[PDB]
Amino acid sequence: ITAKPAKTPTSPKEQAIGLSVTFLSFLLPAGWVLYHLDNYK
Amino acid sequence: SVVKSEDYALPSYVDRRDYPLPDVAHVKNLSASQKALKEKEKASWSSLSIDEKVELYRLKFKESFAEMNRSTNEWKTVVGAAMFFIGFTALLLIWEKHYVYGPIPHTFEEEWVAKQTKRMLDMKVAPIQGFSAKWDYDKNEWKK
Amino acid sequence: ETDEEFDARWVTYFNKPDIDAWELRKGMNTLVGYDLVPEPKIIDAALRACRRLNDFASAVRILEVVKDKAGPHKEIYPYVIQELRPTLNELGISTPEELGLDKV
Amino acid sequence: SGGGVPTDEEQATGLEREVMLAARKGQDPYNILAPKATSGTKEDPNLVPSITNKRIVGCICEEDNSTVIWFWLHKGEAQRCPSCGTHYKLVPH
Amino acid sequence: MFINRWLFSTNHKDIGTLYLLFGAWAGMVGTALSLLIRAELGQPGTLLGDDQIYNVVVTAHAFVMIFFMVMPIMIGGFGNWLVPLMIGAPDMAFPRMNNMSFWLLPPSFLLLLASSMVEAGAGTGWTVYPPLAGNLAHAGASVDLTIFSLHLAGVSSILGAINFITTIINMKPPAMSQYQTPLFVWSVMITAVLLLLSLPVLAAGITMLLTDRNLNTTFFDPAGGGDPILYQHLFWFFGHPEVYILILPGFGMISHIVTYYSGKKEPFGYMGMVWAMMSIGFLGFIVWAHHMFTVGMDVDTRAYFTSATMIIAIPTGVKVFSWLATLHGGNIKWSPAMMWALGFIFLFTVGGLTGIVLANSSLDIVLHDTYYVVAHFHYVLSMGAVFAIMGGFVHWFPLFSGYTLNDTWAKIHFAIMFVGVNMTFFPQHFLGLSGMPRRYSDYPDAYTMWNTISSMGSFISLTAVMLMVFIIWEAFASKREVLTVDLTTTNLEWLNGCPPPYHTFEEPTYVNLK
Amino acid sequence: ASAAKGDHGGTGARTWRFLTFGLALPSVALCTLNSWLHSGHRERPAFIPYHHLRIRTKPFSWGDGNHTFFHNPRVNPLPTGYEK
Amino acid sequence: STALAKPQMRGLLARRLRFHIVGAFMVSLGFATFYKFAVAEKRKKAYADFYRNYDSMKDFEEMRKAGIFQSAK
Amino acid sequence: APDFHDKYGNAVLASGATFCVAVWVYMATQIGIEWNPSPVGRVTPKEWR
Amino acid sequence: HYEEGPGKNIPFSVENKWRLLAMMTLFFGSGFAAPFFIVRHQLLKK
Amino acid sequence: MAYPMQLGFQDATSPIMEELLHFHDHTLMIVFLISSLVLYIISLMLTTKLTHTSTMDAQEVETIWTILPAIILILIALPSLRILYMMDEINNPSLTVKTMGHQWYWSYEYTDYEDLSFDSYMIPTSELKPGELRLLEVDNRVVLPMEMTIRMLVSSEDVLHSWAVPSLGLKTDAIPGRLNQTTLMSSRPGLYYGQCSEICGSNHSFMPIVLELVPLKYFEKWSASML
Ligand SMILES: CCCCCCCCCCCCCCCCCC(=O)OCC(COC(=O)CCCCCCCCCCCCCCCCC)OC(=O)CCCCCCCCCCCCCCCCC
Ligand code: HEA
Ligand code: HEA
Ligand SMILES: CCCCC/C=C\C/C=C/C/C=C/C/C=C\CCCC(=O)O[C@H](COC(=O)CCCCCCCCCCCCCCCCC)COP(=O)(O)OCCN
Ligand SMILES: CCCCC/C=C/C/C=C/CCCCCCCC(=O)O[C@H](COC(=O)CCCCCCCCCCCCCCC)COP(=O)(O)OCC[N+](C)(C)C
Ligand SMILES: CCCCCC/C=C\CCCCCCCCCC(=O)O[C@H](COC(=O)CCCCCCCCCCCCCCC)COP(=O)(O)OC[C@@H](O)CO
Ligand SMILES: CCCCCCCCCCO[C@@H]1O[C@H](CO)[C@@H](O[C@H]2O[C@H](CO)[C@@H](O)[C@H](O)[C@H]2O)[C@H](O)[C@H]1O
Ligand SMILES: C[C@H](CCC(=O)O)[C@H]1CC[C@H]2[C@@H]3[C@H](O)C[C@@H]4C[C@H](O)CC[C@]4(C)[C@H]3C[C@H](O)[C@]12C
Ligand SMILES: [C-]#N
Ligand code: CUA
Ligand SMILES: [Cu+2]
Ligand SMILES: [Mg+2]
Ligand code: NA
Ligand SMILES: [Zn+2]
Repeated sequence: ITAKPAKTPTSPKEQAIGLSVTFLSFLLPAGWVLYHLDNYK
Repeated sequence: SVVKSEDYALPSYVDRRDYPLPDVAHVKNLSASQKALKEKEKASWSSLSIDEKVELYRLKFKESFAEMNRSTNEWKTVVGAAMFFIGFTALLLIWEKHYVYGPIPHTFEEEWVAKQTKRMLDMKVAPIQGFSAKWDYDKNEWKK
Repeated sequence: ETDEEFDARWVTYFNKPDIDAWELRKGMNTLVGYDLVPEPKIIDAALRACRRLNDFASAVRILEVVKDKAGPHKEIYPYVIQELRPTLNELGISTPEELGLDKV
Repeated sequence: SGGGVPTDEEQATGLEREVMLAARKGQDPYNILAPKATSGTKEDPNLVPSITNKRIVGCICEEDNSTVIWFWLHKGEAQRCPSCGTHYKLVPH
Repeated sequence: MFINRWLFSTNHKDIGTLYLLFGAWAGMVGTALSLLIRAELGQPGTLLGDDQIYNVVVTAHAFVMIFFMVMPIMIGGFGNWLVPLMIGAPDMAFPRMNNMSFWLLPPSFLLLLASSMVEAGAGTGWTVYPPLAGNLAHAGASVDLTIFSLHLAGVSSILGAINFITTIINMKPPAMSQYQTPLFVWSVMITAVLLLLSLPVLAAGITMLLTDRNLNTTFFDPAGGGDPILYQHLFWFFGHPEVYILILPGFGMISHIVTYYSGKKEPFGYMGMVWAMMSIGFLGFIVWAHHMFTVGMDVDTRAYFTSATMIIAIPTGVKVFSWLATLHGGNIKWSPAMMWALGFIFLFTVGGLTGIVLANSSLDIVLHDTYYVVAHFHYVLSMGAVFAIMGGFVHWFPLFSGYTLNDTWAKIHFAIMFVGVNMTFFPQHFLGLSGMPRRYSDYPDAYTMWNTISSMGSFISLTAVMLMVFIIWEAFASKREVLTVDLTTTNLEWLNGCPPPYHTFEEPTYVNLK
Repeated sequence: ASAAKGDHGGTGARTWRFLTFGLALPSVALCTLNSWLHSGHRERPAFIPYHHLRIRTKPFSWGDGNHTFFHNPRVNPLPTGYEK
Repeated sequence: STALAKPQMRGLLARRLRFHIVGAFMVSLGFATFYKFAVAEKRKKAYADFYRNYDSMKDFEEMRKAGIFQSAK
Repeated sequence: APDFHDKYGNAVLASGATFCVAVWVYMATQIGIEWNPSPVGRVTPKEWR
Repeated sequence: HYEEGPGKNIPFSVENKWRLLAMMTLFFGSGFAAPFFIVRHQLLKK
Repeated sequence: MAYPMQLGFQDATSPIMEELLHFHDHTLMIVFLISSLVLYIISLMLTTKLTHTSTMDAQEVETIWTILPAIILILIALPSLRILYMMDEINNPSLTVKTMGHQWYWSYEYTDYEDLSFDSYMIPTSELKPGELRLLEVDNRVVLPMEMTIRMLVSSEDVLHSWAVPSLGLKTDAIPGRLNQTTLMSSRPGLYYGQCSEICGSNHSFMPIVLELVPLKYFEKWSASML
């Protein structure tokens, strides 16, 4: 396929931010629940 | 040169080794000297210079076969990054082991395992191939 | 159909004196789908069609597609160029190598 | 028997009525029938009606091919199927 | 305008987009459930300390992944976006009913959430067998909310099947016969026929379960002359067609992807591919009892169901060999979608072969209700479906959105997922052969090594799913707009541009008869 | 109904040929296998001169009057038992 | 100084397929003789060797003397 | 002109591989995971009764 | 009519990539977090 | 029982399980033939720059690749069905034993002569005696005579369970209102373990089966002592 260059380029720094935020969004809430499992039990 | 979104229903240019002669020329508009070059192409091609021949090629096509078929270093980025993220996964597993999992059962203590192993040998667990078959009952040791 | 019968239909196709640009492209883009590198006699007819159509660039591209169709059989393209040298000289077709177009 | 039931001639409306009246005149403005091919040479191209300046053609190049070849046909000089070369010409508007 | 467009839609592309968003969200739920399963099993002992909760997690994992991730993505998402485009139709036959098929799914999923929040959940298995699922062993509302969730998902899919069959039979160009429609369209038609016939039988069975639980019927209760095994026959009479419903659209997409990235105008052996999907569809109704070889079944019935189950590998093999024959001679483009399709072929072949092992009822006695079955279906079905979905999502994302993915990131994502799923599920063969039961929250100590590896694998695929979300974000964040797409002459869905306009084929294609 | 096909569109000759070679003749091939596996001679049962079997109210109009038309000596006893 | 000889130009893909499908076949044969020998045959011998002079009462008495049984001291 | 892979591919490959091996070896050996391997050739059986 | 074209045929905005990251975070993160909170809920009833 | 890092089946305790091992090896020899063939062929398709993209005629090769799989399936089916009908053959049991599943334990009835019955529960981990197996031992084992054909009858008094002993190749669902029959014959004395194999609720993982196989005379005195 061919395509235009990005209209709004996402630099390496911006990708590191988006990746870090994405991973934290999955990891922090589950991590909080699992860390506190024995509290629930 | 410039391909526009609104041109999606028109014949288009592509560099593919299995479609050597695309439906349009790479460059459709010609300057004065490019027009003169296309007129000169109507005469013997032995009279074109090397640079003129290259220019005619680059008006018709964007990349040569050698350019469109070039290998790249992308594999290094792909394999390296995949290993980074697999490595990151082990950080998650270390976190889980430290903060989520408690002790495993007492049956994994070394002395328990040693007694359990003797009892499995005394009941001849898997005596044909699997387990007790690997113990030498006469020498009282693992078969070498 | 025999090999020679195949080659001869293709030679006849490209030798049509008033072959047009669309027919030149249709012929080459169809030919390269088959499991073979076209015989020099077919390539000769195609290159002369390019001449009748005043299209130097397509002649060079046709030589590139010959080298590509041979895959890892590096002996095929030099043989075909050898067999085509009289036509190349006659028509003033430079090879991709002579034009630098084999460099990446 | 008796009467009292309207007919389509009396009461069909909208697009249904358009299709019905066109069929009576043997016309097919809403594309219900498959067009029959001409010989498809440059002298006798298949004529492709359109309400705009381009329409997608699908070419079943040989009878019973399962692969259909699709391309935009534009107003202007006849174009050829990229697989079989049969000619088509847009007849707009 | 927003409500009219997105809550009152009558447009096949927007509805398809709603289904893809719904299915991607459900896939997060189903992945989190699968990580709780593997966390409980990742070391010996108890993690949750509540095996009723473990059983609820397993049950909801399967319902989410089957009814809210795979079916909505394959049939609601790819089917709605692609089928009308691939036949040049202006929309689906029933564009308004199509929107109700979508909107029944958030309430169905809400009922499944409700089942898990009230009482102690439905810890039944996705099979929901009585008497465990009856009103003495699962007293209270949880199982009834699960039944109602299934009823709504069934109505959604039965109406959707009606819509797809009608659209595919009635709305092709007049010159286009059924043997000129693309294989993906075939695969959706056949899936829809299986849905139409099988989901009403499930609906009957789960309604009998509902009345045994609430109206004092005894269909499945021996005290009234009922029989628990009758429920299993009605469930599996649906459930075998269901596994083929889950994979058939995937076979369709794989045929298109392998043809496209081989640089071919057509798949090898088109009529053989149609024959094979039709044969799988038909034989898919006569094998169900292979899910019941340990219930106390007579030997001649076991022999019949073993033999009929083996006959299905034949048409499935034509399809695997025909995908290999499509690659043959191709100008192979090593795009990320091609990697997903080649992964699919490998993983589906592994899983189908262990299904052949299971078909032998004598071996199935020892393998039934063990992790060998879990390994068979996570290869052939779960990961076959996920790899076809990811291949199709990567391949058609630029059509649906108008933007391109970063292909290097997409290849990294594929590599991580391929390692993760194989580390997760391959060791489960050994667990099954050595006798570990499925549906267990803990295991005898001998089984520790392979459960530990399998659970570590599950975290690798978690990293891959997180990276997939980032990759989708990066594409919408960077806005690289598509220009040219190759092979549009044999891939009609691309010919209207990227994304296509809201209305397409307002003037139909011209196709003559000759 | 409890089928699993699809096509419809038109049922023409091409479709019925497809059914003939893709479903009907394979089914005949499979039942020909099933049958040419359960072929073989089982052990014939003890003769018992049951009065409701081997009925003879009038001699048959062929042979010796006492053999049925497709009499098979291996499996069809006479009123007096199997033949030697 | 010398012309190049004419090489084979037609059917190169089909020729490659034909050659290697054969190699693929002869590898599956070379494997099955191995897997039968290293696994299947090994197992037949292990069971037959084990049972050839097996004495179930002697096995029982060993187990009983080791203390394993509820029903036999 | 050299792209991202020409500029950084060698470093990404080398650092990713080194990091992956190091962290998995650490996780497998240094944090108390019980892999429960076979006792054959490993465990000296001890009287139990 | 409705807006057509890239970025316009979707029920969420992609006009600002950081607002989009927040929306995608909440969307996929809520689905992934839900089972962990349901488990927590069930454990806290005992 | 299984042992750490086991890859395949438990060693056979009965002749039927030995038959199954040999048949599984056969099926696996074929599985490995087909898998490696596919892998080799796909790799071949993916490793050349030579191309052939024009239409390919299919009918010849589709004969090969339907007929070969059909032959293979017959080569699996024939031994499969022989074992199935062999497992079905009458064997004339010397003893009938019933087992009833319950949430979450098994009971056993030996009522050919006297009214002998008892319950069998998992030993909790905290109470295992040293060297006993976590999640597998029971308080009251199913003592049975070795080298004898035994009819087991399996049912349940509540939900479904399933009575399994992998090393004897046994798994029979336990269904209330139904009395399922299976036969068992151990070639050897010893202790043979299984686990409940149909999900039956919260303690499905924790209701195991332990057979203790001993000479007839010891089984007889054990039976009398259990009255
Ligand atoms: C066509 C090209 C794309 C093709 C690719 C496909 C895309 C897929 C990959 C590309 C993926 C990109 C993802 C983009 C994120 C979409 C975010 C969104 O806000 O989606 C759009 C929203 C509207 O939001 C917006 O318009 C934001 C922009 C402007 C609005 C202004 C206010 C912002 C409000 C806050 C947003 C909250 C976000 C959610 C927060 C969620 C919190 C809960 O509406 C809708 O139509 C909803 C669509 C269907 C949702 C189905 C899931 C429902 C699951 C729940 C079932 C119930 C029981 C579960 C319970 C069961 C448990 C057992
Ligand atoms: C995508 C979903 C999917 C698909 C396609 C399949 C396909 C098959 N399945 Fe599977 N199956 C499941 C999902 C699926 N299954 C699920 C979810 C369960 C368990 C449900 C539960 O209990 O929760 C299950 C359970 C299941 C069982 C019951 C086991 C048990 O409960 O004890 C059996 C038994 O026969 C079985 C067999 C098969 C067979 C023979 C196929 C065949 O269709 C496979 C055919 C494919 C091939 C064979 C490979 C390709 C072929 C070649 C390369 C050709 C040559 C091959 C030969 C000559 C053999 N499956
Ligand atoms: C499609 C079906 C499907 C899928 C995808 C999965 C995915 C996974 N399953 Fe699944 N599983 C079942 C269906 C499925 N499962 C069923 C039917 C059962 C039986 C239930 C019962 O016994 O009653 C079961 C049971 C089961 C068990 C056995 C539980 C037990 O016996 O106690 C285990 C154990 O490890 C397991 C693990 C996993 C893991 C780790 C994953 C995954 O984490 C693997 C990696 C996959 C992903 C990460 C998928 C991501 C995809 C998306 C996020 C969609 C994205 C969408 C777009 C881009 C549009 N599953
Ligand atoms: C290959 C499949 C079969 C194809 C047909 C083969 C011949 C059958 C002919 C059919 C005629 C049908 C009439 C039925 C009469 C009985 C024949 C029944 C079929 C048959 O052929 O039966 C045979 C007996 O034939 C016998 O008596 C001798 C029968 C010959 C004499 C028949 C005389 C009676 C005919 C009277 C017809 C009256 C019709 C009136 C129609 C009026 C309608 C308005 C059976 O053989 P068997 O050795 O006893 O057992 C087999 C043991 N190994
Ligand atoms: C469990 C295991 C079960 C069993 C699996 C068994 C697999 C069996 C596989 C068979 C392998 C052998 C098939 C060999 C086919 C090779 C095709 C060929 O031999 O040749 C190609 C034939 O094309 C034509 O007609 C039509 C095109 C070719 C027609 C055949 C297409 C090739 C099919 C290859 C399939 C490969 C993948 C197999 C996957 C298993 C043609 O090339 P040419 O340029 O010379 O033509 C030019 C001809 N002129 C010049 C004379 C006109
Ligand atoms: C435990 C209790 C669970 C209860 C769950 C209840 C769930 C659903 C609530 C249902 C609300 C129904 C509202 C009316 C729906 C009418 C659908 C309809 O009539 O749809 C029609 C198409 O389906 C057709 O014909 C043929 C199809 C008509 C179907 C009508 C609706 C049936 C709904 C239930 C059936 C389930 C199947 C039961 C057997 C398993 C029309 O299609 P449209 O796209 O609209 O328009 C197209 C225009 O061209 C018309 O001018
Ligand atoms: C299967 C899916 C899950 C996969 C793995 C998740 C990986 C973990 C991500 C980190 O999660 C965080 O971990 C912290 C600990 O590292 C927790 O802080 C907890 O512990 C801290 C340190 O003891 C205290 O500072 C905090 O207040 C206390 O909440 C915190 O709550 C939780 O969000
Ligand atoms: C006749 C039908 C359609 C042919 C057409 O009109 O194009 C074709 C398509 C697929 C074919 C079948 C498949 O190729 C699979 C089988 C191949 C065997 O060689 C013959 C039986 C076999 C079952 C084929 C019979 C028949 O030739 C089929 C059914
Ligand atoms: C599979 N069934
Ligand atoms: Cu009892 Cu599981
Ligand atoms: Cu099934
Ligand atoms: Mg079961
Ligand atoms: Na656990
Ligand atoms: Zn055509």
